[PDB]
Amino acid sequence: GNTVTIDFMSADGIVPGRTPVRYQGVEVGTVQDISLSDDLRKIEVKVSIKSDMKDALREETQFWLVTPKASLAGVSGLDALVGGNYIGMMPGKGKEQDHFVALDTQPKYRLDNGDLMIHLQAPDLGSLNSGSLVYFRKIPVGKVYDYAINPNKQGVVIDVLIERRFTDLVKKGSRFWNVSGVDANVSISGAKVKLESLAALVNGAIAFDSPEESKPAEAEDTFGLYEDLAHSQRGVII
Amino acid sequence: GNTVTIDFMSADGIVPGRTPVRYQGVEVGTVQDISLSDDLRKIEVKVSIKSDMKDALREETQFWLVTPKASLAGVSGLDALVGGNYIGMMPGKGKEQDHFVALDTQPKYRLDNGDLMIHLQAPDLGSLNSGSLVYFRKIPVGKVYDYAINPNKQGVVIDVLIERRFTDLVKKGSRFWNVSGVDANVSISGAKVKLESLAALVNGAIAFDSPEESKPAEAEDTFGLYEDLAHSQRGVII
Repeated sequence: GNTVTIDFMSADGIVPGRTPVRYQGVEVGTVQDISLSDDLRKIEVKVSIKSDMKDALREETQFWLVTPKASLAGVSGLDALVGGNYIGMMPGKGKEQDHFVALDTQPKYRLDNGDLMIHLQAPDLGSLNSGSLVYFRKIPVGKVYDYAINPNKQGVVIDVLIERRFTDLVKKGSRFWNVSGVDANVSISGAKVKLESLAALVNGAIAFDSPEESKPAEAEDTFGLYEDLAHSQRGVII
Repeated sequence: GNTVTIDFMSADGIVPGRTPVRYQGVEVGTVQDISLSDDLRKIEVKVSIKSDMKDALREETQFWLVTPKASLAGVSGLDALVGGNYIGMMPGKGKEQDHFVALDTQPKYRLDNGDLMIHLQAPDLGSLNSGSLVYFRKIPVGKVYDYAINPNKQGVVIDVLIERRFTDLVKKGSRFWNVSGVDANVSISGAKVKLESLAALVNGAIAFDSPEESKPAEAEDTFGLYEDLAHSQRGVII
């Protein structure tokens, strides 16, 4: 039980009743008070944090609001059935500090749990949301972690998070393609409209290939994200 | 705890149990009583407001009822799962005052948080609702704030709210187009009906372009809203 003041832009979905401070999925703190400062829309949020985190609470502690995903229940308007909001934290060395400025978005993936953290560069985001799924042989082996525009305005950088035991699958010669939405074709002598993947329709997905003999890629190696399985076929440009 | 009387047109969704007064998303007041005056359908609503806002409570304080969005759950009839109503406020200089006349709609965006507030002029509103989303490279970088008919009856003025860190994206030569609903085409040698964006189907969306070398637009610069991506192609009129 302490008092920590965090300044936000917009106080949406922050209730003193149930708004936890989930450090790595662990309910550490609880929002106590929401007060306003009229200058430049400053919103002072008082937070009570437990004892062991208070010894870890230092100046380079980054706070950011976490909302639920862009889902089918969120776009339909069923606002009572989706879930609740929380705020997240990551402490650093810093200094002793009480007054914090909140962050605009989620920070970069820093921890090393054995997982693989590689970047994909696409000309646009596509149907991919944060939390869309990564497949190998139609088996979920990871997820999309974040997405951000690169400093040149041409591209979108999509960085994914392969699971720890599946790190051997990603190679230097792996190709990532996009499997999202439904495509229905009207073809001659029969028109095969076949519905294979149901989870890719609502949220989107990324599949990839693993070549036979290549070194395993690691440590933020970039990859091109093709828009289709037919665009990711190997071969010789002529 | 005070007493503030506000006169409304229709008392729909205003309960003494749970009807907050959300000033910038902060629960400041709570509706206490709803009484009626029979002349011209006057509805006297008594509101208890906290102490610090009472010192800020002055005559040019604009009250307006806020309802949830036009959503798929609101048109289906699931009235228990959508949410609740509230009223909003914005105080001004004015004078000391207790008796208020409510407003018909949301006031104009006044605060300067660093966000960009530009106007779009379309011949009709389209599938856009208040709260529909703004995309750049299929990344949500803003939202539609309000919509209003211009004084000539030809057009609809749609003013959007780009986020603070994405203000650099909007240029003077940016083009805004409308991506809303589903369009299915039957074409020769195959008919590619591809479903890309799921959030644009229910509520609607606006995407835009960023040209390479142009000055960044600012401060309520107008823009034309094209009805399609094919209508917003650059080129020379011949």
